[PDB]
Amino acid sequence: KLEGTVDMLNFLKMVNKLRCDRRPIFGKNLIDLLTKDRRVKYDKSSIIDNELIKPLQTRVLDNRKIIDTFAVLTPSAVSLDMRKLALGLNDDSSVGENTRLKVMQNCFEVSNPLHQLQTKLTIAFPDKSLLQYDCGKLQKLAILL
Amino acid sequence: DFPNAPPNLKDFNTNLFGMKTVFHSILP
Amino acid sequence: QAFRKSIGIKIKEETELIEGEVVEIQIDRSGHKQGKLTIKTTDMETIYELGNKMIDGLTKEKVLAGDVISIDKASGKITKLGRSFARSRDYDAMGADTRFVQCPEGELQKRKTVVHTVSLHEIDVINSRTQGFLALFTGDTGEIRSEVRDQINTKVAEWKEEGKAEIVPGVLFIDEVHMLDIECFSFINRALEDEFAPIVMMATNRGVSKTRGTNYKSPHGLPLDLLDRSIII
Amino acid sequence: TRTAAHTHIKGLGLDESGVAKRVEGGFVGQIEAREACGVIVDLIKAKKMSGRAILLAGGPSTGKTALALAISQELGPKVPFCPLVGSELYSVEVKKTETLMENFRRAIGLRIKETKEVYEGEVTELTPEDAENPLGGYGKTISHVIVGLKSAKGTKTLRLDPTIYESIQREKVSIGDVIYIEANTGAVKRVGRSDAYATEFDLETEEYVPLPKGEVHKKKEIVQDVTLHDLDVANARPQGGQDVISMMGQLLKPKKTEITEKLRQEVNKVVAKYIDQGVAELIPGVLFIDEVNMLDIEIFTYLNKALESNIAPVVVLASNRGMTTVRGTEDVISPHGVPPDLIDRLLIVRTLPYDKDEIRTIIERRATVERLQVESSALDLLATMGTETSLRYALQLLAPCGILAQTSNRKEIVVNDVNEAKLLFLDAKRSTKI
Amino acid sequence: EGEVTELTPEDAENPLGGYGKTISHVIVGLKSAKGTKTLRLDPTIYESIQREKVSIGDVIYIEANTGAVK
Ligand SMILES: Nc1ncnc2c1ncn2[C@@H]1O[C@H](COP(=O)(O)OP(=O)(O)O)[C@@H](O)[C@H]1O
Ligand SMILES: [Mg+2]
Repeated sequence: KLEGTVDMLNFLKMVNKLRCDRRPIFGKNLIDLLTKDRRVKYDKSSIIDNELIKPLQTRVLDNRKIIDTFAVLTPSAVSLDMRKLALGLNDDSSVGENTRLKVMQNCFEVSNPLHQLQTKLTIAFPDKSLLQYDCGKLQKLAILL
Repeated sequence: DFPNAPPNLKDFNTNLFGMKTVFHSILP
Repeated sequence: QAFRKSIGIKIKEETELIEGEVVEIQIDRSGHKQGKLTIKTTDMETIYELGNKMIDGLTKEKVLAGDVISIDKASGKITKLGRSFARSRDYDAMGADTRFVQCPEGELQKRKTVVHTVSLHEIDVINSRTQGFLALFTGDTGEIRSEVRDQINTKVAEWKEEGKAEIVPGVLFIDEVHMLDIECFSFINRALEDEFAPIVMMATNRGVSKTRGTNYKSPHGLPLDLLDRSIII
Repeated sequence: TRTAAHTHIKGLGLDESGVAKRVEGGFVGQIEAREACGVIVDLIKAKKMSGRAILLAGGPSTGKTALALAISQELGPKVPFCPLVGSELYSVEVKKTETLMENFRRAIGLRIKETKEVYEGEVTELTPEDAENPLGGYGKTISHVIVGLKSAKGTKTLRLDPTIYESIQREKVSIGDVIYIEANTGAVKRVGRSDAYATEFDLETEEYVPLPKGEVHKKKEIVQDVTLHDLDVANARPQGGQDVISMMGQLLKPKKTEITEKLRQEVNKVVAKYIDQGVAELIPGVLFIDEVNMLDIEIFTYLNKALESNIAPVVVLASNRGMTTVRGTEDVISPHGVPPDLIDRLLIVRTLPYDKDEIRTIIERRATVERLQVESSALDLLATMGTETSLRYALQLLAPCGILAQTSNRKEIVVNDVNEAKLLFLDAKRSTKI
Repeated sequence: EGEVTELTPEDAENPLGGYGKTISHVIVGLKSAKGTKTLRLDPTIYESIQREKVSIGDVIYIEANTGAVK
């Protein structure tokens, strides 16, 4: 028993030494120091830049009408299993079960603003204008009225 | 409150603005 | 990128830390919670009172007794350095996170400043994207925006004016300069003249040969404008 | 402590309603070029024209680049100056035209002057004042929330729009915090615990900031300078966060992209709107493209089109070449490196060579810049060599002469050190001889 | 490495000892061709066991070098 515990203590010593030898090339403190935004605060931040600068997300959000109006085409052919097979999230993939479930949960919780484009390009659902347009006679009636 | 009743005064001011041990540890 | 690699920036960072082995933690919670904490070193012991945010950080780090931890009094961040040797016997197999370290010596609160040597190219890569420090090894950094480089020059000047950063210029050695093109030389003509340009040494073996990218022969394969600003050994 | 090739160029050195002094601002001679640069600088400051091109044409070392630097300094750092080399246009990620357009729009600048009224204080009183309900209902109503603020040599108590309650809730201000509150916006931010309560607890993660100085009500005018290229990059880039767009942006390295004309027109439109609102001012700026010979014929043709753009800066070009074929052409031998089509749209200015006295004056001023002392005979020998091989050759040989003099524990340069440097370092001509 | 025979997670001797679940060491029994051994494991190793979805009778494999459970 004493010989076994001596060997165990030696192995633990070596493992601890190897674990404490880990060092970074650049510390995260160094990363922050070289990345810190000088002394700029919100006290002197320009408010006008919130309207002058509009990211891609707010541009997608604000232009809803054009996206709704002009997204017309739909894919000619699709295969549903490729959606999950491409990412390796299928039940018989090489990705681990726990990691796969974690990725699925993160995807479920994440928010995407481009959903409207997806749903418009998925099914070419006609809108309430077609009842004006589907019947030429209704068109003539509209103009005459 | 819905039956046109005022709320508690301290609760009113708190909503306008917005002892025992639980964990002890020592090395043996 | 090669030119900026030849200039180094020696930047000083001042760090204030408290490190020691936590002896006892007692937390009382109803209202907000209050508690007292004791941290000892090899030659000191002190009882501290903990605020709500400090207690929240302690809980979110899941610190226990006998652990050596470091707290930055500026931000309150809590880092678990490791465990004491006395707790090593308690298990047969150890997790990756566990570490055995000795108890720090001296005063509980210490001030330390550290000097860092970082090249200008490294600073630009770090400050360009959100994960540039990986590109510092991968090399897939891309063409950094010029406005970024100007801002970095301004920042380095600001640090030097405040006296917290020092410039250590170096030597750029180009082997077989005749393998460059005429466009590269034309860029070098102006680029040699920047205030942050390093000292460039150039070694060539070809004599009167034809410059790459041109249709004429040259005394050493380099345009006369560049030789004008070059002394030949 | 550094000594770059142009540190002596402090300006063009002109006088009001006059001409260039013989020696001033580090320049010596080249009076005509300095006067032309001065009138060009005045035109740029006028800020009423677009697409004006000047070409600094002259032999090597003739002060072309020094003249561009002089123009930049005369306009000052407040005017956005965008130096660029003609070789820089040839990217690998995008076409040359994209790079040229990005630089063109980078040279134009915008200045925003905004004044804001702000109260900023540690928090003391916080008491809502009850008022009668217009709708009755026996409920408890408030018509203002009251806040008291303390500042060095200042304190006031404010009655605020009840809507502040929601801001105070979101910010979760507590008594004894230092807070920022905007006089017209109703917005609040907290930034601090006052240093006065840093002693109440031995440990606390939050940062305690010093209490604000001055009267609590402070009016500040903030001036910021931006460029159109910066605005386009900011608008063409995702915001950056936890959304999936930012995730795929993190995955794929951000390369340069051809910013579409729609985005540029949108940026121009919003800039025009905010300028009409009266908050912003436009600064054209100067784009200097050194070694204009390096540009290809396609780049020249896009310059031909881009100079006609309704919004463009003043482009300064330099060329040290004579009659050479324009790049991208096979048999077009044209003056300088500029193709004839672009020559029709630009203005040429000459830069004369230098005389012996001019070389001597330049050498002595440069030595003054390098914090060196030189004897008269050594100065004469240095000027003779500069007229013998090259001016820049002598200006570079200056420094090793200083080092050699320092090795002899001497604070002055002597002819022996000059000859020692001459023997050590060969010139271009002597190396060509070998 | 071996076949799991027992898995009896233990909590701290005092509820105030830890946070939340307050799960202490876990005891695992492994069987091999040459005998059996009862091991005392860190709660991190227990978390690895939970991640790998190990039940009684499953052959497992623990690396003391890193704390990785297969
Ligand atoms: N008129 C002048 N006054 C002062 N220094 C000059 C002048 N002309 C040239 N120089 C010197 O020579 C260099 C400028 O050369 P440059 O303008 O680049 O000519 P080129 O473009 O023909 O090479 C600078 O380093 C400067 O020290
Ligand atoms: Mg030049």
